[PDB]
Amino acid sequence: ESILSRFDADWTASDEARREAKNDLFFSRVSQWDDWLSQYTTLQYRGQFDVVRPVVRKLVSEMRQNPIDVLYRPKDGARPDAADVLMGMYRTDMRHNTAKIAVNIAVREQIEAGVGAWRLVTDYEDQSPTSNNQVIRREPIHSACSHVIWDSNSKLMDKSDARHCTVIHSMSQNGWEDFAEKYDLDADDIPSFQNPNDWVFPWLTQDTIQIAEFYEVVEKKETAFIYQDPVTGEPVSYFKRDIKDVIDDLADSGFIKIAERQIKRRRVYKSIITCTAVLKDKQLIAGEHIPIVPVFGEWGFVEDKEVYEGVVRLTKDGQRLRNMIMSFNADIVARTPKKKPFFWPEQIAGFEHMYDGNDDYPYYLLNRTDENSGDLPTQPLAYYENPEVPQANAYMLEAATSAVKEVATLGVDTEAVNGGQVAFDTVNQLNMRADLETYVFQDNLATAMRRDGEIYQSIVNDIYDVPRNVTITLEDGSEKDVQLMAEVVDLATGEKQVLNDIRGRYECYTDVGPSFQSMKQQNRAEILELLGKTPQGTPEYQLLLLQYFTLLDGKGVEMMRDYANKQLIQMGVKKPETPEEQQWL
Amino acid sequence: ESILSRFDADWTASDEARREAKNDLFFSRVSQWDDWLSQYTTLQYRGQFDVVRPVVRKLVSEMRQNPIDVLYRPKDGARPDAADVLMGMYRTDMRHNTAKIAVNIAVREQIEAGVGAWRLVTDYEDQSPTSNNQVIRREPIHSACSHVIWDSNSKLMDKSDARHCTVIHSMSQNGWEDFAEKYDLDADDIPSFQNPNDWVFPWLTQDTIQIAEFYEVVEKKETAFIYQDPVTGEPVSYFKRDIKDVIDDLADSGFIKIAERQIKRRRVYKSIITCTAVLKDKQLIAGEHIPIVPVFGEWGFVEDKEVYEGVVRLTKDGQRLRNMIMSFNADIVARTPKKKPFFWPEQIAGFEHMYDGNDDYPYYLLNRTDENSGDLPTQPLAYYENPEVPQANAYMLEAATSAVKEVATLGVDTEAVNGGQVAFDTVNQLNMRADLETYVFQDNLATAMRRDGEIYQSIVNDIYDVPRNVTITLEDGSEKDVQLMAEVVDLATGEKQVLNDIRGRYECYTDVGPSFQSMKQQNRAEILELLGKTPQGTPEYQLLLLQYFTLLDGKGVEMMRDYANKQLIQMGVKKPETPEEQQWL
Repeated sequence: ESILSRFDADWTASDEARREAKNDLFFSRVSQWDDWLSQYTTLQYRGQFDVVRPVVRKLVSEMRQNPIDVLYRPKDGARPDAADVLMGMYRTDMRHNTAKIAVNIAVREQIEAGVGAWRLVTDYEDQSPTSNNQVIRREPIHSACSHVIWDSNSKLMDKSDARHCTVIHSMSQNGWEDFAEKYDLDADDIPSFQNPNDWVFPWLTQDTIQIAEFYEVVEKKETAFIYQDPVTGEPVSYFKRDIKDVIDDLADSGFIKIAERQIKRRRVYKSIITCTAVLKDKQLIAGEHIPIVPVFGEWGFVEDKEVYEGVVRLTKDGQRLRNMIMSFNADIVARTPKKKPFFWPEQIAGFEHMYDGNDDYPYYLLNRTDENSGDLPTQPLAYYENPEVPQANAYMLEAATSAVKEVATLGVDTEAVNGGQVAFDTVNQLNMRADLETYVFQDNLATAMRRDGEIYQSIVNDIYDVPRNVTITLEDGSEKDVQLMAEVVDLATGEKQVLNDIRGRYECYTDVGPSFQSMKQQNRAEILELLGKTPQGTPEYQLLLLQYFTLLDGKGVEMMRDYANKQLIQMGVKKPETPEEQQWL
Repeated sequence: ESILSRFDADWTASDEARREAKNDLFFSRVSQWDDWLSQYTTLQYRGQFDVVRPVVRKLVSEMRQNPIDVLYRPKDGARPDAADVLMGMYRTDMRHNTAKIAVNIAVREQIEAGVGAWRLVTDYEDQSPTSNNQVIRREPIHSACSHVIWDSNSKLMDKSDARHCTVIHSMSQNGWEDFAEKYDLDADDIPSFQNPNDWVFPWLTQDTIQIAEFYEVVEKKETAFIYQDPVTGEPVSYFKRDIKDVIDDLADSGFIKIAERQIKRRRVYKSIITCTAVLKDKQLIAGEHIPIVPVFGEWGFVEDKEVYEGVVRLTKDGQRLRNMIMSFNADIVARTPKKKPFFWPEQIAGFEHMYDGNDDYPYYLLNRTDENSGDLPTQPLAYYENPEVPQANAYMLEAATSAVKEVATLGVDTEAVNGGQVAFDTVNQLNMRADLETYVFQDNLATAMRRDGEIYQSIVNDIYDVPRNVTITLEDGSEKDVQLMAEVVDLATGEKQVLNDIRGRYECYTDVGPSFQSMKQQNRAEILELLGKTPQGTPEYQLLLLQYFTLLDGKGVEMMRDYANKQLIQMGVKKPETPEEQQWL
């Protein structure tokens, strides 16, 4: 069934769906509103309970340190001379960026429930083409992952992995009426599902017009240097091994290629997991590049239904001990006192004057000639009831509240001293490394100064073979001024998309780890905490006046370059960026 | 049972593991969700009661204190100038933080679950089979949990024994195919292992077809070069060692070989464990090569079934009576019979509209008489509504709260030094010491800078044989372009793979160590407490400029990268290279 496949492949947990996420879904429920499900006659005035919130309100507020500022530390093994563009990465493309808060939108729902990922609009945009200018983006939305069921891998993904599998949302709107610029043929497809509801409740939208987007699903690509069985053409290979150690060169006894193998494999059938209809051909961006990534979740499991591990569910029924004040004064208070002083109001039923409190004072109802017993009293004194034995209820609430002040203890310090980093920071630190992509493996976009010259001038290079003599002008500069004398040699460096095998392009990436950043991030921050760091003395009178800035270099900070231009050469300077001048007089 | 052989080792107890399996899943389940164990008479609303959590917050604590970075200082066996050649390995080493974070749940395995599983790449280099020269680091995996039990030895983790005993992957679905890299066709192996048949029959999930990966039985290997002169002349040597002094000179007796042994592996054609099928052959080179090394916990051994690190405290009675203080507390609230004063409050016969939620007030008809009797007054209200009050339980849970204060005492610490050190430290760091792994080399064939001049066996030593005069370099020159003009230079020693018998010709082994190594501590103390170690002086005007600099490469230090080694004038010796820079200084 290769053609109709990928239906029911989600079959893992759905047989018990009568129960399903009922136990696991309450994080979006218990967050507010109401408690009872099982029992009967939980009624009257309810919905005040809540009050569990603040425990996690400390866990949301760490966002201040979430940035962890670090920018593209180069290496010395790549070419730093190509760094001219690097200094503008955060600048010349995306500069004012709101999405830094969009990380946090995921940060809360994280501890609230699983954290997903959502749709993208291509960052390759607009008009008036320009220089290199690449950085990618993703903006997390709120939830709509609720009944989404995934079985694929769901641990951690650094590299290629599964491409893209399943995206489903129930009763969103978004890009529906925005179809204008994509395809626009019919779009009446709209699969049928059982929409989440329990019993009668029809409050939601019963319109469907659903949308789902898939690419390539749970299969990968492998090549790995194929050489095989050299007789009679070898139909249907369907084989490979690795085992690198054996051979030297088999050319006389075997295969020769002198190239890489060929392309346009009809790509393995997929069908978008549907039994009805489809078209779905050649939706493709550049190469196989697809810069959209799903986000993980923190769930342990043994049985095929992954059970949460959570905080607020600890004390749920444990602190129903609070509702026992609600089970008395709000419920069984119906025992209401109805206090009657009973001694000599004859029979209790008089005219309405009694409880209306009119200005006529005398309350006398009483006259006595009573039943015949004689020489004996009767004592009504006790009357009705009381509040309930106020002892045994004391420690219950105290234990609940104690377990609550436990969750306020996390990485507790006096202050500072290698501060409060915790598990949730280590796991939540970078979606920048889920956004790690800047052509990091898939290389496409490049500077190409003016369209990289489009490599049409090569032949001209050979005009200079003229036999006569080799020499050039007199002393180097005279009128110099504008840049001139471009001759050099055959092609200097490479401009392409990833250039496949040869890697000189991998350098600048994140230092994540301790807060230490290699060059002088804290340089003058020494003074805020304690004192007594930076040495000083005469031999440092060279660069301590200059290079002691923590501010990097601005255009008014260019004074860094005034004293090192010329005179101090005998000490070696740094020989800074500026190519042209190297002279003063 | 035909030639089943070693299988009796790994079958062990598939069924009768009831006792040691049941608790084995117990300590994991009793944390988060429910405990239903032994006693009879279950009741209604249950499963929300945990109170095993706080101590685990005691257990996570400070665990991350152990980066212990180390750089550049192994045991020096050769010239340090390799900084420009091989050390690019170490210079791309820094790329990897990556899946370290994944240990968050992997170290959570220490207190409950079994052997922490760590499996690195299946074969050589995986993707990008080109110049790479990179390092060893880790990407943990989830599953060894419920059914894993190892019964053979149960002593030492470094395993001076057969190395890895057993590999078990079970109760997973997505984990069918890690094997798609090579042949990939379905429905071959289908091994059948024990199943979680628990007690009740239905088992809504039928999943079967467990898989396990494994190789050798009674593996016998070493190099085996020996001396013998029994002059009994038989094959199948059956003597493995030199019992007396031999190697020195046997010449007069005989035994002139100048060769090692030529080994095609003998072993046995039944490899590892066979129920029905068989797997693979034609692989090995040169022994060792098990780069996947799962991470282990701490176990001392007493007798037979061993209890490793105890989890938490007293839990069994204290917390199950926290659940048995729930025996009757709110359960007697339903046993409150709207306790009514008696002697004609009794309303049974009447108009019930008093109970409608609005009051509508008193019951006015009371009158009495009997035959000739005599009677006495009664006390209507007096009874026992007073319960059994947790007077004792208050200081039972508060004194037990002082016990939880006692488990809050670990590794007494204030600030700065004097941390929380315990044995768990040294066991996990013990797991990280054996993790050197591939830092140096992994022995198959060439990973090499330059080997004897491009595989050519002839001319690299042939340059100095030119007739007439062979003289040192002379005669002026202006611009030398690339240096290393060759006259008397030659090659010697050896360039090959595996190094044969000799080890220890190279610099690198594990350089990590105690709490104090880091980047540079030795010259940096200071910010810990109370400033500097060094005075100032007139002859001292050199003054530590070779020392006080702190960390690796930094932007402020650029004077050191070159000119601080360039200036020594009258002496002129700093870690000398001097191919180029200075002439007449």
